[PDB]
Amino acid sequence: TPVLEKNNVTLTGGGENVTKELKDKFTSGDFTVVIKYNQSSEKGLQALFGISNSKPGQQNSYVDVFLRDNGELGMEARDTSSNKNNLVSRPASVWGKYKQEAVTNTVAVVADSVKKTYSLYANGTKVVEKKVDNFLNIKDIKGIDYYMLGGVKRAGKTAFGFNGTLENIKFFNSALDEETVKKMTTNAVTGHLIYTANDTTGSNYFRIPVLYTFSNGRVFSSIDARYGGTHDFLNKINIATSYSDDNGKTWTKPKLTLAFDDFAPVPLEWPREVGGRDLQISGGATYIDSVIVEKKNKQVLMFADVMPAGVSFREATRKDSGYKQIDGNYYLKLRKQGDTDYNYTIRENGTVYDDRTNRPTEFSVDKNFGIKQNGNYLTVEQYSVSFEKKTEYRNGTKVHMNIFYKDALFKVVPTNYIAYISSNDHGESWSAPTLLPPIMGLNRNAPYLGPGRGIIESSTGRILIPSYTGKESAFIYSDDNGASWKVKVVPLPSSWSAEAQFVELSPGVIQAYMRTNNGKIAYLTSKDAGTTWSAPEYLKFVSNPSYGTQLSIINYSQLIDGKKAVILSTPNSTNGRKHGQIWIGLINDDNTIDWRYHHDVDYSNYGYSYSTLTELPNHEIGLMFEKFDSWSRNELHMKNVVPYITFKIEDLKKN
Ligand SMILES: CC(=O)N[C@H]1[C@H]([C@H](O)[C@H](O)CO)OC(C(=O)O)=C[C@@H]1O
Repeated sequence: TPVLEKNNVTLTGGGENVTKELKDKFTSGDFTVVIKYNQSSEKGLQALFGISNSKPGQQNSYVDVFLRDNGELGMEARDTSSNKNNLVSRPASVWGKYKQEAVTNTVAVVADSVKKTYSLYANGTKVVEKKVDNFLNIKDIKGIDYYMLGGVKRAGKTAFGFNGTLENIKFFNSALDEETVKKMTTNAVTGHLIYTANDTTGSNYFRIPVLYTFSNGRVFSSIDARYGGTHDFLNKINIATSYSDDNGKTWTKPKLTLAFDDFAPVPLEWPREVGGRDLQISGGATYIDSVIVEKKNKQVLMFADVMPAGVSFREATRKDSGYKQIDGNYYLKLRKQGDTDYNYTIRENGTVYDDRTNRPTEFSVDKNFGIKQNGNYLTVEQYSVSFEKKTEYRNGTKVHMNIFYKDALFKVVPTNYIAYISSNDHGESWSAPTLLPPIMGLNRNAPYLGPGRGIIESSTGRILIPSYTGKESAFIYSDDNGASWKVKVVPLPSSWSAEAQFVELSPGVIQAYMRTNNGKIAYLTSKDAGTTWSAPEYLKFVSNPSYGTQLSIINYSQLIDGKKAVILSTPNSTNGRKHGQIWIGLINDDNTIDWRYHHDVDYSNYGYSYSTLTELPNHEIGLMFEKFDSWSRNELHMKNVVPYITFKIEDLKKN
């Protein structure tokens, strides 16, 4: 039970003195403080409460919990005369605003002198726990004599003044246990996660959300389940999915849809300290960066990049497709252990052929890229990961030997591929993966997918899938309803990571909106359903760092102000992946777009990285996004940071 509980304390920087109420309550010196609050203004560093020695000379003798204007939650515990200064925090811990209202958050700190740890909670997640050698509790700090809500009294003056309402605050004179505080901090914000740390996927981390609405009214999601922290590479990554049959109100428990089992789908506590955060899982095959489209016959397609163990965007050979052409057919090539050349091909029925004799061997490759010998699977030992400093070790479980694995008898060229799977039941079940043929040419690697959706161009029925090479756009398309694939390769002005998404403006007229390396969003126009493309133009109202970020843009089915509309989601800040905005663009008779409305998702300094939009069956808009800066090295390996939210068009008109 609490030693003090206060309510509805509204403050504009001035604080409230609770010294009488708390002096003498903290007999051990340990504490837990649970704060339900909303901010009226996010600017500046703000303390939810402060326990201090307030006398002259003692300004570095206090304990607080604080909020920053970027959503970071932290705590300090400091003592002047011993020059001890503890700081524990996690970025991207709270929400600011949502549809014009201050968001209620619930945060907590626990100081446990027996464990010498400080822990912080926010909205049902333990965002950080840190053992510190210079531990300080209230009793360790010399001359504590002032206890304040909404500030810290330093040398007779209020510092870090809070602006908002403390809805409820509880002080306890002991360290409460993990499960209790998680539960006390659960609130509405907790319910915005579709994918959560250590859910059914077994992953602690997620990136790259995709939302898509099927013609039956199902709203479908996919995501990268990233097991070895949030690194793009090297990593062990599966694609997970989850769906809603009620306009997004409730979602299925995630399922694994594309996954390799050379490593198991198990939760790892990836180190966030500078000394460990660069660590990667290096020996494991992966699927990464998903694209969803629904065909006109209602079959659903999902594409993803395929990385063999040890391969990524960084390491993949650019000068080999991994295919060989033999008698006009293209066959995936293989190198056998102990050979220097690639002497083998996978041909009809998955039969592995020795290219030197042009005869079938006793080996074959199954529909999931697993290897058999005389009809029986070959196996290898699965890896697990251990920390103490990281080890990847053989764990004694047998999985099928696979051509994408580190320990295979036959291996593919160490480059990146694309695979696609199809579903005839709106994503309850999926075919085995098909690898894309060497559409870029035999002597070039596959392109890299632009995460989000593809489209069906309405006048031709052409299926378009966005991708990029690092130097060109690669618009993968089919003119036979997905039976065969070709590509339009478009050289770009510079080395853009050209993650793109399409809209259709009018029949036969499409635009590709994409990331660049120059700070702007580019759009290229085709008036022949993607066969030829204009020179790039640039949006004038978004200004981002040079590296860029993925965007989402969709067609919307309903008129807005009497006009056909598109809806765009992007960060908009030169300071980082921040300041999420949703823009409404109304299409004019002449196919120019009037970018008439924008909505700021949260405050400007709050994190906003990869995103995905979909129109719900009821004509509201669903948004999932990375609510953190996914470029920053300081925001790596964070749990429960990819929420789902919804807007009415009337919400999006405001800002
Ligand atoms: C396949 C892959 O690596 N995709 C990643 C992509 C890529 O590395 C970059 O575009 C190279 O320039 O970058 C990012 C990113 O947050 O910036 C995330 C993607 O998942």
